[PDB]
Amino acid sequence: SECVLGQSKRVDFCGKGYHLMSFPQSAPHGVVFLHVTYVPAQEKNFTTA
Amino acid sequence: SECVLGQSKRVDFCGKGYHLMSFPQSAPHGVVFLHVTYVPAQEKNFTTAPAICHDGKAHFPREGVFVSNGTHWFVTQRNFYEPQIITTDNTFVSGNCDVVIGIVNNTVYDPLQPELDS
Amino acid sequence: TSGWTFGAGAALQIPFAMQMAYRFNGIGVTQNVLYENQKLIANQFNSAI
Repeated sequence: SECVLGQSKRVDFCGKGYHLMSFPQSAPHGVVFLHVTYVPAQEKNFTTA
Repeated sequence: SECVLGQSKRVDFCGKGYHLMSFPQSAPHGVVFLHVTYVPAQEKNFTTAPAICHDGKAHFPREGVFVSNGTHWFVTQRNFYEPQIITTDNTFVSGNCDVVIGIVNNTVYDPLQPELDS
Repeated sequence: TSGWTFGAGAALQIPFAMQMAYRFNGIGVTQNVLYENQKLIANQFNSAI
């Protein structure tokens, strides 16, 4: 309901990272979710105020 | 806690559709929730573009989406058709528009121009 | 084809690039970056799959 039919703000619910979309996949007596998550990659120090 | 005491953002948790509010109702050995939700009703096909070219700069909607009736272009809300003229207030600029894919040429109206004339 | 719209009511068509832009705005990232890096983002998604 939340990961597939919408975008979830819950942390680590639809995978780890910033959830974007999820794709269900049927499995014998189970289900499989492919959570697509935005992940920051390259940091850089800056001075902030 | 999440449906009655607040507006839940979770999908299909406090009823199907965009949740607005809920009303509890006592039941024998149970509880009944009346989830009030917002549901889009009537659709209309529109031509849309990711951005717009005005002076070699890409324009994107601050909030909403670019839509186009048969002839003209407008920026409207994402969940309700309220077209408006493409203005500098409605859109924000970013680089040049030889990078975006599918951009469409159009004029971006300037609210300052009419008042500057007077 | 319809993003999250079909889960909350009638399904509304939308280009997948614009749907991903909607996701990017949802996670707090400006949508313009998606259009600026669409090729790279699609390549990353395909590689992840």
